Amino acid sequence: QFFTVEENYKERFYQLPKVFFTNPNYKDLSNDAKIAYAILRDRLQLSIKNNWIDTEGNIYFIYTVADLEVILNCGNKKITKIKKELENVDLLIQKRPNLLYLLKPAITKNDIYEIDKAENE
Amino acid sequence: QFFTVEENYKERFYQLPKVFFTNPNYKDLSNDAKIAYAILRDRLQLSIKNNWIDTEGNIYFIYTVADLEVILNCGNKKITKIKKELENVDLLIQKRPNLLYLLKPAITKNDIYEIDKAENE
Amino acid sequence: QFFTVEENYKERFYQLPKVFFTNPNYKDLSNDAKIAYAILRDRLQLSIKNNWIDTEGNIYFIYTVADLEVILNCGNKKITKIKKELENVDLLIQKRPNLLYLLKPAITKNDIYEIDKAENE
Amino acid sequence: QFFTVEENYKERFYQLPKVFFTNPNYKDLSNDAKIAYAILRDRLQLSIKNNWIDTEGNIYFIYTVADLEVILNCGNKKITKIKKELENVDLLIQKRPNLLYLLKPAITKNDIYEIDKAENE
Repeated sequence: QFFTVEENYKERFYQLPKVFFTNPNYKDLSNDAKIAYAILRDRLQLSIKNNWIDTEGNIYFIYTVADLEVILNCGNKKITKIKKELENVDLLIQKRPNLLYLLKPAITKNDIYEIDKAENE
Repeated sequence: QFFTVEENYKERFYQLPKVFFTNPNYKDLSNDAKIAYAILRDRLQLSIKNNWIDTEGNIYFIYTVADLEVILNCGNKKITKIKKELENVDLLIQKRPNLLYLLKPAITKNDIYEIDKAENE
Repeated sequence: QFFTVEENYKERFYQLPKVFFTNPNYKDLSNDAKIAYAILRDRLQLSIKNNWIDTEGNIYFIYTVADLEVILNCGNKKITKIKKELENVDLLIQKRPNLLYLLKPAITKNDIYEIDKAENE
Repeated sequence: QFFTVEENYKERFYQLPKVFFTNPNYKDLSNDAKIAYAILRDRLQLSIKNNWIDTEGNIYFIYTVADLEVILNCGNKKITKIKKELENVDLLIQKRPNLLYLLKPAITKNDIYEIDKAENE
């Protein structure tokens, strides 16, 4: 009944939006981009610490081609595909030392319906 | 659809074990101790950073009477009641610069049954 | 390394907004109301199932004096104090078979600052 | 400040173990299997409802080739690769109307170290 450092690290997860698997806009995405989104999402709290917050309170990223390279553990060929994929679906904004804005996904009445079916018997 | 620092801080919660509200051992506890447990639980990740990990990997706390005083925002009269309450139910171990070990709660077939009833219509 | 039903019920928590412990508007609240908020918050998913969703997509509650009585495990004397307390701080709306609207808390630059101090060394 | 059904479905995630991206045993896994693990993990609560709990309290799955086919949205060719991949790393047990046991991942001192580096600046 002790809290262990091992059980603690075993309970750390990246968060994959379930809508990535019901919404036609998103389902299309390569798993590399879906997972990339989840990994970047986890960094939001960091950005707040790095004070990467704009004038309106929006949280952004300042990552080079190499940063994302280590962060997502993939080559610049792949990350190029990743960014382009996420932007095409309005999941990312590169408002050009680049600035990246992660965006939350959209939800539709159908997503809801589907997400229910996906979460039940 | 931007992630905001405000929405981010608005989505930060202390975790209250639901079993604190079904198990007779725990229900008895004062809300001050239940909440105190939740607050301390949130500190586990800190302790790992402070390398407050024993030889077997268990995570502990090194908090003075004043630390807990600010951490739980209450007087030493109350925290005394808090510790004694949590220890009485094996939710805390003071293995005497004090060392505190938070413990996870117990679960019984009835807790499960009750927790189901509590989570449903 | 098996997932057990016991470990699963042991990892179920009510979510206590941390801002309830930094914002002056909220700190004032009795622990009964803070916890009551957390308990009710957990019911949101139920309401969606009961189709307790208004025209604008807002999620509400249809609970009698007895429902809340069992749900929060307390007497009608206490729940009266609870509702009045939560409404006074805009955490609840009783738009009178009653309808209850839970509301999310507010966040201020100070809450953020405080919440940082509360989450760190 | 209302809780909306849309914001509620927008905040639903599958949980990707971060160790899948630090431990050599796991990193190797195809994204299809990593995500498949996350999707199946989400079903644990269902299994409890279906009373898919063995004598020792372990939670299991009773899924046909078609069930997993719809659940993971992929062909039987892919799921074959998925199961074989997860079993090879002790993340799944097919104790043959099949029975599937999801297993939690392992953690090492290095995983911890890596997971820290992955979660920080």
